[PDB]
Amino acid sequence: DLLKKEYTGITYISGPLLFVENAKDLAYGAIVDIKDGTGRVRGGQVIEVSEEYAVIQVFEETTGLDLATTSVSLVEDVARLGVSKEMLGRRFNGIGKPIDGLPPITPEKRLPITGLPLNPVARRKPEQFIQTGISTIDVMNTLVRGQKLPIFSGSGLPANEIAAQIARQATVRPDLSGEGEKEEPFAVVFAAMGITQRELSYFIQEFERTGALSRSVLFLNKADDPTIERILTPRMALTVAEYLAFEHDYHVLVILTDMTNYCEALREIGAAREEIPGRRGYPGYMYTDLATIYERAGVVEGKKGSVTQIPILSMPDDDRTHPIPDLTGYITEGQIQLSRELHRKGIYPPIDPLPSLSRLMNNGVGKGKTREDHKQVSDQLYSAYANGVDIRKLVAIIGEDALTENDRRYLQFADAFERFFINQGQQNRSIEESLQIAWALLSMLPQGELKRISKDHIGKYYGQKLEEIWG
Amino acid sequence: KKEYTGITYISGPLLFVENAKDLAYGAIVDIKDGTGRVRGGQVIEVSEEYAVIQVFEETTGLDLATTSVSLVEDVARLGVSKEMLGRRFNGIGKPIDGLPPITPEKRLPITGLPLNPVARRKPEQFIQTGISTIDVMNTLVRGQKLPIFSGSGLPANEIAAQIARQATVRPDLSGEGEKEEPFAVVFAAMGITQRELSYFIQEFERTGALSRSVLFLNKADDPTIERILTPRMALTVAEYLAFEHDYHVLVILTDMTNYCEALREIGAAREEIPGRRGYPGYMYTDLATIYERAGVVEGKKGSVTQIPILSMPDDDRTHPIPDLTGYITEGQIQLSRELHRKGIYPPIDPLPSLSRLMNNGVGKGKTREDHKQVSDQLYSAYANGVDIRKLVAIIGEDALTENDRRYLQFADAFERFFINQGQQNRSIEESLQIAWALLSMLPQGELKRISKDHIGKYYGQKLEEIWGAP
Amino acid sequence: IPGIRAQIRFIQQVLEQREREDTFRLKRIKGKIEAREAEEE
Amino acid sequence: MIQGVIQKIAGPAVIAKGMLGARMYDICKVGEEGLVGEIIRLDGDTAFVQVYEDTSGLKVGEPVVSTGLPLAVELGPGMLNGIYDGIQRPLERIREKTGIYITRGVVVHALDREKKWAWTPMVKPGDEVRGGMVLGTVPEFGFTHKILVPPDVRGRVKEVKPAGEYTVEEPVVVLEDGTELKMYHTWPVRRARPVQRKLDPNTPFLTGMRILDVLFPVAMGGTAAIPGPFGAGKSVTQQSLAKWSNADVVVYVGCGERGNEMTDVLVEFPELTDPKTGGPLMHRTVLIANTSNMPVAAREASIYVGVTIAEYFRDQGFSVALMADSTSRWAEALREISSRLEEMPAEEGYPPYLAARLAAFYERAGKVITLGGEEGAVTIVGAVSPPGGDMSEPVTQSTLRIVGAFWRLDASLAFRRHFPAINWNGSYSLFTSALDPWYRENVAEDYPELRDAISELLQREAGLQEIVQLVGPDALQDAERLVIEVGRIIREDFLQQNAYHEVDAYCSMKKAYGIMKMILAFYKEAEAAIKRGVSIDEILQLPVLERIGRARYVSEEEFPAYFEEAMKEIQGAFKALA
Amino acid sequence: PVQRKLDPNTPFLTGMRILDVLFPVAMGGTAAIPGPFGAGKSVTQQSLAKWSNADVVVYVGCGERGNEMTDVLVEFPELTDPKTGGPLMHRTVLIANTSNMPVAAREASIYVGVTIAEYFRDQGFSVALMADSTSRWAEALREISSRLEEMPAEEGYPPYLAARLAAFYERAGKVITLGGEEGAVTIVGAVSP
Amino acid sequence: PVQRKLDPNTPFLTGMRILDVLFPVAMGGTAAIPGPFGAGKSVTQQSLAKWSNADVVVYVGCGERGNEMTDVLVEFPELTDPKTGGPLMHRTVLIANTSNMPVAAREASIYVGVTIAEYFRDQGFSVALMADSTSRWAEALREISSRLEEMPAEEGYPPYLAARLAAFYERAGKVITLGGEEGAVTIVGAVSP
Ligand SMILES: Nc1ncnc2c1ncn2[C@@H]1O[C@H](COP(=O)(O)OP(=O)(O)OP(=O)(O)O)[C@@H](O)[C@H]1O
Repeated sequence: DLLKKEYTGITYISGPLLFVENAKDLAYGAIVDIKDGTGRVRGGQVIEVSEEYAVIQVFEETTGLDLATTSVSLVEDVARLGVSKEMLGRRFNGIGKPIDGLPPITPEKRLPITGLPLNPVARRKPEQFIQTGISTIDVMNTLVRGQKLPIFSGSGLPANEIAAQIARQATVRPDLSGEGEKEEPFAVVFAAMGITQRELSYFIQEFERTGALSRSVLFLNKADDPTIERILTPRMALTVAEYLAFEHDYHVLVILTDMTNYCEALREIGAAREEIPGRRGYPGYMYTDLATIYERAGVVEGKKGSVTQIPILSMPDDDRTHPIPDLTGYITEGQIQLSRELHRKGIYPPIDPLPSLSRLMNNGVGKGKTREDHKQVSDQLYSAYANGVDIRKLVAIIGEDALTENDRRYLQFADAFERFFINQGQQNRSIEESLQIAWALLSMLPQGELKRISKDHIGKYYGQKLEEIWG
Repeated sequence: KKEYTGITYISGPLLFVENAKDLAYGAIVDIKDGTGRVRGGQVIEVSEEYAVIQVFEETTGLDLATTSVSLVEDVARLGVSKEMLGRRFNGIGKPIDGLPPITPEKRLPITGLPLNPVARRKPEQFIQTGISTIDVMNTLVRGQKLPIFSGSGLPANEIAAQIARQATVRPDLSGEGEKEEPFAVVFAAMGITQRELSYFIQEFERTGALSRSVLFLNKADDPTIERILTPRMALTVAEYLAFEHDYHVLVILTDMTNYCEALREIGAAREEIPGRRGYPGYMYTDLATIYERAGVVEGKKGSVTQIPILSMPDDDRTHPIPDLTGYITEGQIQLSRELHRKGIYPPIDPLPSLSRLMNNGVGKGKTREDHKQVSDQLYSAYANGVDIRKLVAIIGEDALTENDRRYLQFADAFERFFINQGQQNRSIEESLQIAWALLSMLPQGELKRISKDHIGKYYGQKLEEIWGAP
Repeated sequence: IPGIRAQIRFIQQVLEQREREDTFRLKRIKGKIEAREAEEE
Repeated sequence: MIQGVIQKIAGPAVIAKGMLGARMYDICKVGEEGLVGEIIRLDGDTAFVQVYEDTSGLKVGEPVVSTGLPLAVELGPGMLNGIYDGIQRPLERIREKTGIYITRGVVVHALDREKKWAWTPMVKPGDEVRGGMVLGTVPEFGFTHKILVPPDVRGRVKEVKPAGEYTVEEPVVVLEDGTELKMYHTWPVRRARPVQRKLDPNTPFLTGMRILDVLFPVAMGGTAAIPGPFGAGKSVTQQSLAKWSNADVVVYVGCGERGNEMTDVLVEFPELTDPKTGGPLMHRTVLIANTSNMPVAAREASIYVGVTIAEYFRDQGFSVALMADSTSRWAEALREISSRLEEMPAEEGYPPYLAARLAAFYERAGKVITLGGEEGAVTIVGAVSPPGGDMSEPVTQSTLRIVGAFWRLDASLAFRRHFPAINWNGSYSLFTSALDPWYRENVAEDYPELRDAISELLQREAGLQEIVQLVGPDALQDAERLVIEVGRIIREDFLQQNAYHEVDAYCSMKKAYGIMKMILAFYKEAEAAIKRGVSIDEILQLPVLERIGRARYVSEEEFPAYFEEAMKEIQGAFKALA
Repeated sequence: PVQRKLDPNTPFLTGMRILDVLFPVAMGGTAAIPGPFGAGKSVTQQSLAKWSNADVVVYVGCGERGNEMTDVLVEFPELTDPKTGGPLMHRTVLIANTSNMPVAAREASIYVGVTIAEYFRDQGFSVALMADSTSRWAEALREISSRLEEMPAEEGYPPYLAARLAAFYERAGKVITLGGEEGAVTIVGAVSP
Repeated sequence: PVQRKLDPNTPFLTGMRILDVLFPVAMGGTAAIPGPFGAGKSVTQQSLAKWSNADVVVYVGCGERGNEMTDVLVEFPELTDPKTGGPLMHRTVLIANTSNMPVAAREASIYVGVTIAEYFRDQGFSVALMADSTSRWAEALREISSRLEEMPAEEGYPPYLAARLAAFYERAGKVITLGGEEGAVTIVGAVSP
């Protein structure tokens, strides 16, 4: 435990891998230190071991290594990260080292970065409504505390802005929930993999403006940093998040900037090891890896904290059938999918409601949680918007002049919906204002066309005009 | 006799056995485990270093220390007899009906030989399936390879059973004719479920068709190699009967999509890089060795006729299975989901169906002189009726001419009384009568494709002859 | 109709290319494993 | 016992040397902590072991021991109301021993060995016993659980315990040959439990959903597959079947899916009521949860454990429903395994034997005469998760060739929040013709004809939708617009169902018959009106359509009166039009 | 071998006005015809054989169906030579293959036919070679290449399909034989996509 | 290395109305200009070099036409620096690895150009870096990985292609130099899909 065991006998350095011969006493998954001839130390992890040799994945670049002056030493058998309450207000890199000038943190515990699966019996039901301030999320794709709700983005779409806005505006509404008023904010664990300087400066300035750096832990893996380092960043971030939530009663919001980059690192390692790959060259176990990451959210019986995840990924050619978005959606509890068509029209946030989803929305809406009309109003909005898009496809065939009055009304509804309900800029809307706007838009259709809403709610809320809100 | 115990590798479906240079390529072997259970397998590679055995079923209890391999036979053979009629087998030829095993007249290699092209002769006589849409519009000729293209949820099994129950030859219709000619049906079912197995057993037993049939039934949970062997054994029996006992043999191969999936699986199990769309690069040759085992030979009274049945994977005729099958076969009978969901049975759609050899097995001296023109006219009239049916939805019935309206009525009558025969057994004369009754709805002289003699002779029948039995 | 034909051609090309790439990968991996078996069994 | 040492560790795969004599697919204890593994390859003196747990921290040279037996399930009293892992570890006991996390190397008995059971013998000394006979009985949550002779056991009874309270370890019956039969036995999980004969299904499996029970029925011993992309509502459908089906016992297998879906069942079912018994719903339920971040090799185990438990409850003479949350995850686990083994893939990387394994699993379903002469049944509903929503994937296509019913889900409908979101055109059932006698005897004499009329209407609407997409809906003639409108009425008032409603979450067959009859009568009267020259606009404004549209929400007790009023009102409304 | 390959300056008269006028083929030329079903390709090929100015005819069936091959083998014997009135088979060499005959034979069929054609050319005759279903020959080639474990190109065909077809078709031509006489081989292929 | 990375706040004026107005680039930003052959990549980049408001231009001809390098060499010495007033060539560094020059040197050319640009930034200059085609750099990496016997990702390229591209593009930025002055490197990247 206190004795240093070195392994000369490196027989191969190529790409991110390194073979060492007589290392039969290196555990599977152990962390190692690779010392070069000039005394520089670089890290790696044992990913295969046999009597013949051990395969090490190097976390840095391999420049300057030689098969004569390099040695591998054992750091620890199981990859662990020292955690403490004092991680708040600190900035670390992809392997959890300080990058802000302060000294290293004194651990209260060292936890395995891989973690362990939460027992399903131990889990709670995620039920607390979070008010993001974005109407397309609050009304139609509600976010509940304990949920894993990613953002499916494009190349030039504003996903970082949406994530920053959600962090800035997200709050629970104890007044509606019937719970005693309490002012516990969100702690934000922010993990960036392959993030450019432009996006990072945006996020950092936004947090500094909001004053959220004091209650944030940042694991930053930039785009000029080693790619294989990205394998550990999400796991370190989620180790810290789980620790804070389920040992210190924090309500943690975890932002994972770009999961496409993580998948790129995974594919790199898979190809180096000559594994038989799956789709588009990605490893066949990518579902399991992504589940090891995403399933570290939720809420636990008998504990007050929570972990909420909002991964952000870029669908490569705006392609939802690409393996990364596809597997993610199969793992996560919904998705908020942006649209380039709305973005080009100038609509912000450019959230397209039809392809978005929130699995747990029914858990945290309705009488005693948000308002008794919420679910039916969301259903009615979906139906009306779908009819509008269909009539848009129809005008290209028949021509506008041939439309019926109801078809024209649905066209007008679709336009107004996009321009007033989805387009809200950087404004923070309460669920009450969002439902008011939704009802104003629904009042543009005849009261008998609202078949998903009960007549009690139609009596109570139908009628108000949009001009009363604006203009 | 000799037992090989030098087993040095077991992985998935394969086991390697050393010091086994005495095993022929493609020999069938028995695998005995420590518990005493006996499995089966086939030699798929032999070298001076070891032989590779593909194991039927599962390699669960096998160990390298107690397993022993023995030779059953060098070449897969099937003992055949005329006593195989009325009997049910399991895909490798083992009885599954509980009656005693058959004593064979001879044992034959299941992968028979290719027929000499110069010993073949033209198909010239027809098989009456009892189904009007086939007998009249897509005739089946003795020696033909006529597949049924089905879909996911369509009643292909019922149609197969109906043809098996009704199929017959018509010696009386062939000029002077003959008193009787033997007829047999060989039914190969591959990858079927328990429900389908029970349905087939009951169908063959209730109507008595079992007495003139041989059934090779392979379940979906049986070994894949048995699926591969089932059609070969069926056709070996068919060739035996036809070309050594002058039988007229009809072969129904119930799911060739299942056969091709099994072929893909076995190819992957022998470490062969898949060809187009995952299927083996030799799929064409294998499907040919199966399909091409039908025909009519010069100097022999018998014949072999095949009806493969395929479920087009996603209604795609461009899928490799149906593409290759069309390349090898001589037409296709296409089922339709529109007709099925409208209640019509058998849901055979005449428009996309064709029998390439129909013209050589219909006409004077075989069926009736009016057959070809009646078929052509029915096709044209039905196509016009369907087009007018789409046109009415837009321009209404008033904007149609009287002839367009008559075609509109004829199309519905055709669907209701010609296609929709239920579980009836219609002789060719009854089907031709129904066809003439339907054509009588159109005005004489609008039947361009029929000579005036036939019109004079048969035109004028009344729909009441079939109105009471849709 | 020409637009649909162009889309069909494009999708066919993409799918065939993906199949070709996967096949090349399998051949490469199996060849390398065979070489490894030859070198060290 | 066969013993050896680790030679190589690559992820969940361990190569152990010195294992000569080890058998294929036998369980092995790996490492110093005895991690449960399985032998999947034998190569000279080496064996390829799949660890059912995480292998991080293991070292070369650690011992590997073989149990000499394949994966087996403990079958007997103590499973209902229980939640298990993939290899039948109770999760409540893991929760007590471990904290809120699952740790490796926990050994816990499947059945509780300290709970006592009220044994009532049903054999007496000198009685012959054969596999599957009933020796006695035990109460469990309103079921008369019956102890069965293990299938491969024979002999004559020497002594029988008197009626009393004993643990499941008690040798309740002793045979002259010396065999001591306890309340439970062990069965290899990959062997189908034998039955006397399999019977042709003739009774429906009522899920409470109109579209499935009417248009796409599944029989009691049948198999259904429900494929779809994420968001289309597979989990909601499976849970509705768990809540509302007419099966005596429900087995729920969470193969490699979200853990919140298991939490939902655990939290909610205890508060719900069994449709027939009346007691708590969780008392008729067995959960097998192997979530997505739990060991990959345990997914195959979860599927086969579930099917074995279901076959046991069938051997007891029950009707059992088995729900597989995703067979796609089972297939992906197989693919991961094969890639680790460096096998030759087929199609999208799957092992060649995937189709055979699916077929073997789905052929364990059915209605049977048990070895005891009773009648039990297993109905399997498996969900498929094609990548990209592509139904041309190998898994979906291989399922499509062995199942009886195919409930295709549509992304377009799920995007509009139209649930159940079944693609009518792409769905089918092979059980309709076999269930007609039952429908005539138990729903209504003309139910089959009404169902067929609905189907013909839907096919006509599908046919005219092409013209509608070509020329728009207003260009159609009156009769065709009526067909389009009645198809829409069917879609919104009959096929649409609200799982979260208090009444509409469940529908009886008679309520479905009533709604169908309403819609057909309306269609006939509208056709007659149009032939007499009534505008469509005036037809679609008739208020009786609102009654037809609200029929879904009428409680089961009030529905008959509502239906009679509506049948009178339709005739009145189309008579008043004159 | 030949001594010289001459130019395409003389016509190959099929006897059919449409081909002989609108779309002529020269002596030593090459033509391709697609075979749809029901288009009467068989009668057209038979008339080319009957009435062409070719002295000898080589008909290669490379991978046909069994019944199409039987049709060919039962019809040609009964055809009559317009020049002599004797059986047309007396100036015809026929190569017959079926789909279920060895793939090597189906692959070598066109080569055997062309070699025979060139022999009769070197004797100083005009020979018409008709290869029915070169698509089936390409299928045989694709299968052979798969069995040799070669990297496929395009729809699974080997990357040398075009070159093999070119080498085959370029054996056609009008030549001066090594013996100093004029002889020709004219190839008419068929394609069935 | 640099002291600090700044936020781009001034425009990279190009001389093209469309790029300057609708789709601008900041003085230390990155742009990609992909296009099919014949669309105007080379003309656009040469115009960037002739008219841009950068102090220094490093123009990297990675695996492209040699006539383009000759065109630059011949023409620029006669044009005038828009701001300095001297000859345009005097503000330009040319790195040329044409298409028929060795393949592996394409990667070296990219890295050499970006390092020189960083150097001139470190002197306090605003530097424009034009990469004539990063597609040819990707092709070189694919070739070398073929020789290494590595396993490819999509379309044969090595899986670390995105990492290399990212590392190359992240060297752009407005910065505070270690000497305390303000520098900037702007990268425009041509891709030839
Ligand atoms: N020149 C012709 N003069 C008169 N009738 C002809 C002529 N050419 C063809 N036909 C007739 O047209 C028919 C064409 O269709 P058919 O299906 O019979 O042709 P096929 O030769 O069997 O088919 P394929 O195109 O596959 O060779 C020929 O069978 C023959 O009946």
